[PDB]
Amino acid sequence: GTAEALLLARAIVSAVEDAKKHGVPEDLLADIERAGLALAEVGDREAVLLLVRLINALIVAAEAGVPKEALVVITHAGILLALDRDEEAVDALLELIDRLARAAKAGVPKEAIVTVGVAAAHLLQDRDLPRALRLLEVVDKLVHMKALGVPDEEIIAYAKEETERAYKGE
Amino acid sequence: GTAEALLLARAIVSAVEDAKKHGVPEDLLADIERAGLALAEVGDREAVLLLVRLINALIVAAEAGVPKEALVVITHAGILLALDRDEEAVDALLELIDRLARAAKAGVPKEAIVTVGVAAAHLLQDRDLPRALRLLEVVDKLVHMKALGVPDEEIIAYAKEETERAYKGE
Amino acid sequence: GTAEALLLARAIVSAVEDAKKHGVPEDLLADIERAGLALAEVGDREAVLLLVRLINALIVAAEAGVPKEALVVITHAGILLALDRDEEAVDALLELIDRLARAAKAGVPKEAIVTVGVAAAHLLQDRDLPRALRLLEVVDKLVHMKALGVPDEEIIAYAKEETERAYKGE
Amino acid sequence: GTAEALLLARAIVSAVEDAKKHGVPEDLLADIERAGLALAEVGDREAVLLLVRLINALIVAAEAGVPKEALVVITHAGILLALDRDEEAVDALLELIDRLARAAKAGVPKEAIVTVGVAAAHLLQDRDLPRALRLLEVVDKLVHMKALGVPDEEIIAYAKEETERAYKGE
Amino acid sequence: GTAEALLLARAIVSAVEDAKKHGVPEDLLADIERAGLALAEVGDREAVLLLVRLINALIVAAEAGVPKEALVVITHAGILLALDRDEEAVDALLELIDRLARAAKAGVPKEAIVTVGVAAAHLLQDRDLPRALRLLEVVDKLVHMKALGVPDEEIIAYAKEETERAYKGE
Amino acid sequence: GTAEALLLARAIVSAVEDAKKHGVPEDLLADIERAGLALAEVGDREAVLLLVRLINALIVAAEAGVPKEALVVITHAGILLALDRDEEAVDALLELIDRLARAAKAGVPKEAIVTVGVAAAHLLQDRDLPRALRLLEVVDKLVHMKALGVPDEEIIAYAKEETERAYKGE
Amino acid sequence: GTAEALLLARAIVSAVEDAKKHGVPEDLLADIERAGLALAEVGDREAVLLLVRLINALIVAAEAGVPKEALVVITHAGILLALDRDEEAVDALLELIDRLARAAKAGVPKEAIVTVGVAAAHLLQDRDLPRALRLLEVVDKLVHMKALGVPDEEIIAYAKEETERAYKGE
Amino acid sequence: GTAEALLLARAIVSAVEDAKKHGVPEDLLADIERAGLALAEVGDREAVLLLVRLINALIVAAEAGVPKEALVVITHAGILLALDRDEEAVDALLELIDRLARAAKAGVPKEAIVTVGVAAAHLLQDRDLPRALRLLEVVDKLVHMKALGVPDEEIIAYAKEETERAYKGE
Amino acid sequence: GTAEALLLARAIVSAVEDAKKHGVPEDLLADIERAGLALAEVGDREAVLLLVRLINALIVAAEAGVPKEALVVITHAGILLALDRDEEAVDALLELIDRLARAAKAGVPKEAIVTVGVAAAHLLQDRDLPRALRLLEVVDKLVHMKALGVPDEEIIAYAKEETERAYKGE
Amino acid sequence: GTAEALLLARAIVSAVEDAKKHGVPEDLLADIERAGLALAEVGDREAVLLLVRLINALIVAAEAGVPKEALVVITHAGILLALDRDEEAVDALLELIDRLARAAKAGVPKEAIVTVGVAAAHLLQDRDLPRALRLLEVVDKLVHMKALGVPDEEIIAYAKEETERAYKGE
Amino acid sequence: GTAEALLLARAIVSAVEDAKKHGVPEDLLADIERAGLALAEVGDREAVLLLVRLINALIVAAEAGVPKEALVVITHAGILLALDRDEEAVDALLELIDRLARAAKAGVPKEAIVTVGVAAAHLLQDRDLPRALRLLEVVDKLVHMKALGVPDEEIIAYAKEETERAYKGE
Ligand SMILES: [Zn+2]
Ligand SMILES: [Zn+2]
Ligand SMILES: [Zn+2]
Ligand SMILES: [Zn+2]
Ligand SMILES: [Zn+2]
Ligand SMILES: [Zn+2]
Ligand SMILES: [Zn+2]
Ligand SMILES: [Zn+2]
Ligand SMILES: [Zn+2]
Ligand SMILES: [Zn+2]
Ligand SMILES: [Zn+2]
Ligand SMILES: [Zn+2]
Ligand SMILES: [Zn+2]
Ligand SMILES: [Zn+2]
Ligand SMILES: [Zn+2]
Ligand SMILES: [Zn+2]
Ligand SMILES: [Zn+2]
Ligand SMILES: [Zn+2]
Repeated sequence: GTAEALLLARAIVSAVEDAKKHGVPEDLLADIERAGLALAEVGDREAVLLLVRLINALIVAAEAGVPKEALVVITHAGILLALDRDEEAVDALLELIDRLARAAKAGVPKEAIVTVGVAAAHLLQDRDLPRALRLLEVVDKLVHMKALGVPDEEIIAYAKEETERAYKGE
Repeated sequence: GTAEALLLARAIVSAVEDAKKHGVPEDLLADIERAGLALAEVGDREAVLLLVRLINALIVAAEAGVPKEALVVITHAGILLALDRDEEAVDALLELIDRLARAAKAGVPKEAIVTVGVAAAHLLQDRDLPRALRLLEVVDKLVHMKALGVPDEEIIAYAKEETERAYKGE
Repeated sequence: GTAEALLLARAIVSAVEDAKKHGVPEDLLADIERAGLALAEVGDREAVLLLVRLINALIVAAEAGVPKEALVVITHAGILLALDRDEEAVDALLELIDRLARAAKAGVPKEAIVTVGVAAAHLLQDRDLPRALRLLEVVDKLVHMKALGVPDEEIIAYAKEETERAYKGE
Repeated sequence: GTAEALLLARAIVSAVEDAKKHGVPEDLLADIERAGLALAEVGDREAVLLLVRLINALIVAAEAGVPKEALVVITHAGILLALDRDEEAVDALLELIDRLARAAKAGVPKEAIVTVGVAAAHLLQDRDLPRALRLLEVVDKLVHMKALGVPDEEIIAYAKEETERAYKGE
Repeated sequence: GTAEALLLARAIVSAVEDAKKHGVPEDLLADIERAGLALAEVGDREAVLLLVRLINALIVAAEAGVPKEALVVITHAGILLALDRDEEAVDALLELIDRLARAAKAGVPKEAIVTVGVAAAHLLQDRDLPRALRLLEVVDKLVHMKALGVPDEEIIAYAKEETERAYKGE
Repeated sequence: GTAEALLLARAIVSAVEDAKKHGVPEDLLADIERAGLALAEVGDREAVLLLVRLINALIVAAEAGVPKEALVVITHAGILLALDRDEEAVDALLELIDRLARAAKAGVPKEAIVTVGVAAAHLLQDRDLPRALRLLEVVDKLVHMKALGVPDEEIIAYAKEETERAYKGE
Repeated sequence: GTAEALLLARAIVSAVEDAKKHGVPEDLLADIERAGLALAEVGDREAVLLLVRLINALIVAAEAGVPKEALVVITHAGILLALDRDEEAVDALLELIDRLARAAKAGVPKEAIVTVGVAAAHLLQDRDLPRALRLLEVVDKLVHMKALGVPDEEIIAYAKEETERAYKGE
Repeated sequence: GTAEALLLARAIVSAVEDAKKHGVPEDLLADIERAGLALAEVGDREAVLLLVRLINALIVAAEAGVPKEALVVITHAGILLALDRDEEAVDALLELIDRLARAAKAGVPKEAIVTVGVAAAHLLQDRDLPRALRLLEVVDKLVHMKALGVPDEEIIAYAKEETERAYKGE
Repeated sequence: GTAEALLLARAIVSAVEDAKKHGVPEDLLADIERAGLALAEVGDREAVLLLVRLINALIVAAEAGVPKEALVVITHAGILLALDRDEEAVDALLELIDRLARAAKAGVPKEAIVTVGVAAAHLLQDRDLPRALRLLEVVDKLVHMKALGVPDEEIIAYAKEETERAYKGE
Repeated sequence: GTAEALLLARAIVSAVEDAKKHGVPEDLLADIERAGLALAEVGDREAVLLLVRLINALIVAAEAGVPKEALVVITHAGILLALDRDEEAVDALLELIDRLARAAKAGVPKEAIVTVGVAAAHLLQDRDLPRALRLLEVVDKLVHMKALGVPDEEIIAYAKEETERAYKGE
Repeated sequence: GTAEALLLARAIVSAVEDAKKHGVPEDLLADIERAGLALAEVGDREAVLLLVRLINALIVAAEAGVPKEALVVITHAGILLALDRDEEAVDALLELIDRLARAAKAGVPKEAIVTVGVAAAHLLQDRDLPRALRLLEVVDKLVHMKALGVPDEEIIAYAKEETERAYKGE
């Protein structure tokens, strides 16, 4: 069904153009668009619409102000998870993006956000769900600390310790 | 199988005669007929049926009232794409022809139709699908703008801007 | 595989002989047999079985009493569609044959049947599926008006109006 | 792949030899074997396994005692349906063979079995599924009438009437 | 190898004698036999096979009742096409002979058959395939018109109009 | 390469000697051997292989008990068809030989076999495939009728009627 | 994709070598290996993995001590069913192998196991599922009788009567 | 769809490079990469993603410190089960890897881990789920004994007896 | 291209020398070498590689211990089948050689191997594939009977009866 | 079919003229045109359309501003891969051209683009897909680093290190 | 077409010059170049491109450090297999080359590599795929044994035993 392939390609291109209008970085969009058109040529519906979900999540994150390194790691992990047709891991990634957007809007320092976001996106890309959930809890704790008035240095230190604990396996 | 070659040649000739009875311009039919007979000589079925599809799309476009320049560019691109046995590119071309036919029937100015149709047909001929899809979105936008009551000058200006945006690469 | 080509040729010949025993007109069978033997020479299976399906549908239509003009147009269209290996268009044509057979058995006037059947078969030959579907709706409506007791003159008038609307593009 | 063709040929030959050991008449087996070897030469798997299914159904029918006329008609229809790779029609044919075998075992008179079986096999050969299903219902009714104690003359009359009704189209 | 030349000569002579027994006119067979023996002296296998095909087609045409003027023109065109080893044009010629035989058996008036047959044979002789295919379509239309009950005079007039259209180039 | 010519000649001579040891009549083998050596002198591989296939089919037919007149007609037709390198017509002839061998083994009367076989072989020699396929169906029907217990006189009458229908063109 | 074919071939060869190390008879593995390599040459995944399933089942049966006659019949039936891509019939065969292995380990007499296993494997080869299921119930019943202390002679007699009942059709 | 094949190949290569960065032994990665590229050439999505799952599980096991012998056996079993597209067996394999990783991190002696892991991976490779589940229970029992303070010698002995019981079939 | 002829000649000579080093009898190699060089002179690729396949199969058979008489018959049949470029019959012959090698290695008596092998090679030589496949089944049955412990006299008797049945045509 | 050869030649010439109008360097077009005409002479469709794809990719790359050395290496590799009829390798090459075009548009230093592009094109020419995919990942990483604000010297150093690792084999 | 012959000759020469620059020994390149030019004279595309694949595999093996004796045997076998146009056997040979390259890079002793590689290449030359696949399993086992720390003497002994088993046929 080539008409369905054309419909999926048009969906991907329209989502990419809307995201570009919203202010999403163009390199991430180029990666997602290449993967999406490749998947639309073979009529893979679920993967293409998971990519569209990732694009909308990136729109949210880019509006919030999430740093670019975390966005690059998240985009790569999301492309691989959309290739999986893994809806659960994709939902976990979208929840991570939402938490990082809240953290960035709340004024959490950029270094802590980059640390925890990169670690959690890598853990999600490696199909390691419990550790990713622990890092999600760490992000929520950081947001609450920022709202409580804890200084930035202590927040960065706490993020570093919790991330190194997640990496070490303790 | 020379009988199969004769069958394909008769299919091409019947399609061209029907298109002539419908009012399709004769030079485009001459191009398609020469290419189709050459392909039928070697028993190339898929290319021949792609050419028959292009003939039927030309019937639709000529009935609508699409300008001749766009039809010439479309015919050349369609012959080249039927040579490649490119079903997806041919389907995109047929979708473009349908959109241009709707735009012509709706009263969109001839200058805008020529601009967007020629640009999109050239992009499809160069195997550039994302930019062609963006131009298809431009055609849809022109049709809706005409239905909304936007004056012809603004429609021409918008078509020129978007077409130059796609051509330049922005 | 010449044995497979012989098998397909025998399938075509058996179908044609059974159709002749059933009362299908011989000229339509001659066209189908020539096309089918040409396609069997090159071992084109799908096209040959599509032609066999057309033969069986013609058996049904001839038993019902569908007029010869519509049958000729349908046979030519079906041969051309079997050449394309277009299963969807062939199925739409067979559904059209069935609706025309029901209309003939129900006593719908011959003029209305010829008008709508010729128009729909031509549209199916030209790859115009939405308009063909609208004309199929017209056939069903005519059958219902005949069952309701509407006089023949009104049925002919309604068929003429709807067919002219389909041709004109309204 | 000539090894696959050899495997398919061996499957057909083994099935034919087993059916011959079971008591299936040899002319039907010769027809099926010729068709099967022709299809195995071109590596047509699905058709070959449909022919093997038909051979097993003929084993069942020959063990039950189905008359030879219905078996000849069924074998020809089944070969042609296996050529189409029509799994639905082949399943309807096998279901018909099963009903005829049950009718023969139940003592339904030979004339009724021949009448209904020949009519239903011809209808299945012509891709007329609803009428074939009505005739299958007729076979079931005949079996129940035989089990109820209705004399053979009334069973024959009922079978003749229902078969004439199906053929006439009423 | 002169043994192969003798084999080819015996093939030609056997075909000519069989055609004589079937009722093919003797002057046409004289032309074909002279051409065939000349081509057999130099061991031209393909040309001699094409000539034997032409002889068999003449058997069919003379059995049907095709007029003699068309037969003379067809024979000359067939000899000159066999000289070229033109399998496609020879196949087109044989298809024309078959269509004219169907027309002659169907009762189409002799004048229409002569007009269209002479025109199509001359066009095939001049290597004009598209116009010859248009004239083949005209022959098919004549046969269907005769089957529909159209009077002889109208058939003659329509054949004249279509043939003059083809000759004039319209 | 005359070494290849010697190889082909030795192939022909070995096939002829094996067929002679199998009981094939000698005049047919003389005809085939002369044609085969003439074709091997000029290094015609495909024609020689077709002749070897004809020899092997004659082995089968002579073992079954096919009458001699049919064998003579079949041998002449096969030599002429092998000269044309006609794989499809040669395959049809081998299928006819197989069906006649089955009929002869099944006890079909000699007159019926001679009638249908001579007619079908002549039709295959004249490149008339549809009527030849109809006569193959007739042979199959004769075998089934003999298996069903139909008397010899009725079988002869039916074969006469169907063959005269084939000759007459009905 | 010849790399996939090499992967499938290596899968078959590895399974065969493992089974040989486990003590499966070598002739059965020879049949399975020939079939598997033939199917891997054409990249038939499902058939190859069904053959691997059969190999593992044979490993289980050989470890249990199932007699060789039943194993040969089962291997031939399984090769033919893996050719079918018949997952349901293969599952029934594997469950039969499991029941026969349990019966062999439980001390059921060899004669009864051979009788019921050969009968059920033949019924599964003939695509007769209800009778095969009845024989599977017979195997389970025999295992329970052996565990209950019934003497071997009574077990053999009961198996003989139940198998004869299944074969006869009662 | 060669773009999808390129996407799958890039996914496999990215997973292999990440695993190499994590410390997985290179020979196992070479095996998995070769199999994955072979399966991506034919566009087998599910198998490729099962291989990626195996790679991530190997990352976990290598980080924990599972001995190399069990890892080699597990890699071979995982490649073969991914060729199966057997999601359930792959899930059982991954659960086995997780249990062995926990055992290694808990200080269970290397010999016991090697014994039970090799046995369970072989049983999974032979599609024997219940025995593999029993061996999984054995691994959990060993972890609990190590946490309870049982010395190494009795842990090794218990693993040996339980594995011997699983292999023997008791 | 005589360089290609030289390449083919060197391929034949290398294969023959390797076969001589493996222990294949020299006279069979002389026949194959003469045929191969003659076919290489005329640049016949497919026939030469078919002969190389035959040489390798002879290596396998001579290693196993197949009797010499069957080897002579097989070599002559293979040369004449390679002349025909018959890949299916050559594959059947190679499958027969493999089965005979298995029978010879398993200890099947020499008389049985000679009887069945000579009969099947002669049947393959005469283009009789169904009977050859039945004889292949006979060879497999002999191997299984030898593995089951049946005495040599019974194996010889069974082979004699089945081969006599194959010759007689039953 | 010389008409098909002319059609392919006109396709190549039209593509080359369009590429000149777009600004592609003339020497690369001269190489591609010579290769394409040589392939069109022998009627090699797939190779010619692969060359047309390479021309279009060159249009994209030349518009972006890709350095000429990488373009020369890519053109030579693409010509040899179109000779291969290797759709997968050609698609990998086109993906590499797209990534290099994105890198050139993003401002990545010319030295890094030349280094990585030349290495990856050479690896693709030598049929080393995994290392080419690693280098594609390197190109993506360079683009992201340029978008992040990393200085040009660091980008050049990183590209040199990664390319040296790929070439060395680490 | 001699232009295509020139294109193929240039492809062979370019591949040989690149391989020479990579460090492949010159005598193997001389053999491949002579064979490739001879095949290019006759326009044999598939064989020439199989030879180019063999050259690239030789590049990989020579870079790894595979001994020269194995390389000579592999080159001769590959030239012969490319003459056959045997894509499956060529792919098995290339995968063997890759496994030997991995073994050489991993430090496996030269004696083991030479033994197993020469045996497997000879088996692939003789079209013995199952035994070649067994030896490929042996190569993988050697690589894993080297990675596990087994001393060189035991690796050599195990390789010798497995190769002797394969040669003997056990
Ligand atoms: Zn938006
Ligand atoms: Zn029209
Ligand atoms: Zn819209
Ligand atoms: Zn009918
Ligand atoms: Zn309705
Ligand atoms: Zn049975
Ligand atoms: Zn005649
Ligand atoms: Zn007509
Ligand atoms: Zn013989
Ligand atoms: Zn029959
Ligand atoms: Zn095992
Ligand atoms: Zn990782
Ligand atoms: Zn050897
Ligand atoms: Zn067996
Ligand atoms: Zn352009
Ligand atoms: Zn990226
Ligand atoms: Zn290189
Ligand atoms: Zn391994």
